Amino acid sequence: VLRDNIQGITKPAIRRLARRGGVKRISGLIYEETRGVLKVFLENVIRDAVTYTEHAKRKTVTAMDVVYALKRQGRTLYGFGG
Amino acid sequence: DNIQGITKPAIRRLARRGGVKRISGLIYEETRGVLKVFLENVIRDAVTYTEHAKRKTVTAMDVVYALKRQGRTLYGFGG
Amino acid sequence: RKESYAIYVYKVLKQVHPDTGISSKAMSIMNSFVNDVFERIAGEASRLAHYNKRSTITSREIQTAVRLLLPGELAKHAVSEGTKAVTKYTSAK
Amino acid sequence: KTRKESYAIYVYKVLKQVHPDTGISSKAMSIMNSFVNDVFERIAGEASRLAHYNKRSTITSREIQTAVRLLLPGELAKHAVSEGTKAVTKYTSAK
Amino acid sequence: TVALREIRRYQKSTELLIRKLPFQRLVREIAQDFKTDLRFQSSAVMALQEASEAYLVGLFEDTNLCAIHAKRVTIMPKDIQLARRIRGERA
Amino acid sequence: RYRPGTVALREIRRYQKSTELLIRKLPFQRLVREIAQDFKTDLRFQSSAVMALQEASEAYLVGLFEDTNLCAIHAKRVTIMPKDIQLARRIRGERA
Amino acid sequence: GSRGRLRGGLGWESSLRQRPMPRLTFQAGDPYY
Amino acid sequence: AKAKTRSSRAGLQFPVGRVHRLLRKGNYAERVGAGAPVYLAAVLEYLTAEILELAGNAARDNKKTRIIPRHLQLAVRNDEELNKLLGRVTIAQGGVLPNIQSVLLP
Amino acid sequence: AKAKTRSSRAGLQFPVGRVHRLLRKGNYAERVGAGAPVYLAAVLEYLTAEILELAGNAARDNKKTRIIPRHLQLAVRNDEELNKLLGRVTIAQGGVLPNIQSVLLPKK
DNA sequence: ATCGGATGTATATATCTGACACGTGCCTGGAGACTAGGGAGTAATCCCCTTGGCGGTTAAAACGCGGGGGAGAATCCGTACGTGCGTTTAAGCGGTGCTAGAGCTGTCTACGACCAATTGAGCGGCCTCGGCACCGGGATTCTCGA
DNA sequence: TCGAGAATCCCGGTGCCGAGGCCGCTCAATTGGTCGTAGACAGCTCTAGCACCGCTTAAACGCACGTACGGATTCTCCCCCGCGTTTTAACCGCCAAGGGGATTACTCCCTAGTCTCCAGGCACGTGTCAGATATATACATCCGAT
Repeated sequence: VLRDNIQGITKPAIRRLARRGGVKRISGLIYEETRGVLKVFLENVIRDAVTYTEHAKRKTVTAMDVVYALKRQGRTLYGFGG
Repeated sequence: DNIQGITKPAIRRLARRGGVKRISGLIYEETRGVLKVFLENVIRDAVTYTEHAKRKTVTAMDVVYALKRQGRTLYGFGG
Repeated sequence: RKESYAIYVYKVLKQVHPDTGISSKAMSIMNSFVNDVFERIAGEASRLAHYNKRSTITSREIQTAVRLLLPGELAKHAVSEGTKAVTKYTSAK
Repeated sequence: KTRKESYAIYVYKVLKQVHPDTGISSKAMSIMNSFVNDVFERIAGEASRLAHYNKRSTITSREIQTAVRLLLPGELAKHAVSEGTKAVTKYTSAK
Repeated sequence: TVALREIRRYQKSTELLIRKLPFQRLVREIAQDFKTDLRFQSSAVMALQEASEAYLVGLFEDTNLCAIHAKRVTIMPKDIQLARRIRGERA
Repeated sequence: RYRPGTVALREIRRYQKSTELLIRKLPFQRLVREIAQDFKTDLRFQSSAVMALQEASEAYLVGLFEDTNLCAIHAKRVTIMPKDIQLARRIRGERA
Repeated sequence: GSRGRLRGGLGWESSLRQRPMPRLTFQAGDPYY
Repeated sequence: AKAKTRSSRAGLQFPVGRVHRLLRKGNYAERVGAGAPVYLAAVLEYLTAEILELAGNAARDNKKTRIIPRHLQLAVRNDEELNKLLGRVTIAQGGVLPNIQSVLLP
Repeated sequence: AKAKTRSSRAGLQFPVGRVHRLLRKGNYAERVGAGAPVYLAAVLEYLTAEILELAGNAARDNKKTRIIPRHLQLAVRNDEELNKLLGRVTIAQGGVLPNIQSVLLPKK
């Protein structure tokens, strides 16, 4: 139903994210690494969130599921309840 | 003194177990500083746990709990 | 009905900065912070009580948990504030 | 001379099941005792938090199953879920 | 020069840096790979985005430190992998 | 006479094969007592407490040296320097 | 399937995972020029 | 008359009865003392006041009379004690601290 | 009377009754179901069997008939998932895995 | 080191809107008053295990010397990255419509807490034999100069 | 490539001390039965998540030029390694004293429960002003020509 959406994370967006981090010069191979790293991070968090959702016998993923999934892994997030 | 009892050959052996081949001459002072900071951090919590229980003796379980609460769980002394 | 710490945070803000407001997003951040610290301290106090085979959480467990969690000068000032509150509370009734 | 409990005899039974001609020392058994205690506490705490999130007051096999899924890595989680389900099915048909 | 100007400009502000709709599509794809016929609250996707940008920015700071240690100004994949290994995410 | 670096590799293998403790026990015990002197005076220690502290310290230092070695190699060197320790502790999440 | 060969009437062979994944080690300064 | 709150006797702003209820209903221990909710509420109020006045200073240096998440981020990340306490916490819409490494400057 | 243990009904080796008591006294929830201790004991037994099987293999490799903590460390650290589960755990008297970076080793 | 000078930056004022701050019901959660029972403080006793000392052995630590190989600089080459311009694309905003499905209320049973009687499982104490540690002699195997 | 020679591996012999069983015996788990309420389930409502269409305009994309940064090579010198001598303090065995850690029996006071009552703190409305945006201007800054 959906495919190659990882190419929707464009090169200028990665450049902006690097600039906020203070990076002055960037190689040409960074973009593939960044896409892989982001995909792995998203997989872990989304798996935890869907487990939390399916325990409550719901069908929509709520913000609290994401908040709990992030808290569980040591990525505590403020500003969406909790 | 008593931080100079962590001799140069001992630090050299600890580096060898970690897979190091060549050691600069200024490593030993840094290692002593790092070790002292780590020990103060753990011993403060161990003594806090001791004082809460109205004891004057530091037991193994105080050390185990103090290490556990810093995310450094240790197996072998827990019983 | 859903409860929060909003009005107490606003009262403290009017105490320290008499002419400053706060937006709603920052109020949500502050509410989350208060809940987080509450859970941390209460859990550590529960662990202390279970270690020594007791069945009650007293102000002494809370004091020790505060000394275990908060770093540096924060622990000292928080201990002073809490001790003052407890002695004032026992003074009246 | 006061009763203190540990998981030694059960660990030894499992060991005789897996390797019929192998022993174990005192310190290794101490390590194993600590490991079992640690894992028990992790799973039980996660189940407690799960029950409190959804506003329940009971810990069931469902809570333990979800906590096992959350805690253990993938293939370990799959096999552990299989073992627990098999054990509960076998228990609930026996009197 | 323009690089330093961009650094200052993006370190002074607080908006998000990735377009929302492609990120939403990627999130839906991964969740599809986990469970079929799922729905999302909008704030769930917003929380996922906030966490993801925070993670990537901190990782890039670590990468910059690693590159400067090796006497370079260009960040390379080897720096990212070293930072992730020392952080403990890889091994 | 062996060439420089051979006995280093022999010692690496030998100390990665064994499981004993590498710091002398008595100086470590004295250091622990002197450090604990500040927080509370006239304390007592169970022997197993000091052994636990020693085990934790050895493990911490060995892992730190592994990260330091990686940082040193990354800069195209084989000699470890204090700045490698500093970088490892900063990225690991301890310097700041 | 040759990991464990006893559990009651059954064995510990069908239960334990047969191909566990070995842990891979990071190598810095890859000598791959 | 006969309606003086427990917070009023303790001289606090945070609620003592509510914290006592949360301690009692949170499954922390079998019994809860009398000074525990008081002491906890005092500590929480102290921490809140500390962070709020730092944030208000950050707001006046920006010539604004309201506090936004960026101000909370700036207050927390500039202080070492609070940065140790909240070292693994993300604040939404907060950004980062303006820092550039010295080898990058011309 | 005392007829049959619960671990015999579930076909386990770990104690179902002791786990039930430990759950009921650990301040985890107000009530505890009937299948929770069974499920938990099964999981604990599975994990123990896994670790002990790997450690017994490591001990047999060294011409020994008795497991010591070194064998436990060798078993845990040589497995991806077990090393991920015990990633922040120290095993006393365990040592490290032998490994040397390839750059340091001489070639040819 | 010193000027054009073109560009991007921090300086006013106008206006306009939506979010914050305050004011009113009300209802449910907290305070007052009182009773009952067990958790915890306290004194007393036992004895274990921690601190301290002494003498001998010997292995580890400290010191000096020589040399080699590894860190550091200095120089040169080329190619990959940054900057800017013109063209193509798709995100974002506004509006319309349509259900899934979350959230709540009312019933009812099946399931877990609880208590008393019964009894076998697991823990502490005592013995013993075999697995492992240590030592000595003999084949292999790896470094290294020539 | 090849032999000194130093280090590593293998076999056999001796002994000791801790892992594995055996046996009492208490106390925690099992049986059986009672009772009360926590979830499961069914129905109902109405919110918000999903799908589609249209338009605009800012961001993404492709390409060309040139420079500055990464990498490779070479040279020097100094500092760390390997090895032999001399010194020192750690380790071990033995002995002796006493300070706290456990354990037990008593006693009381601090904390659950139970009713009753009343006010604090959520929802719901509503007004006005702080902050954003536009518009024009002044001043720093950076690059090229000297």
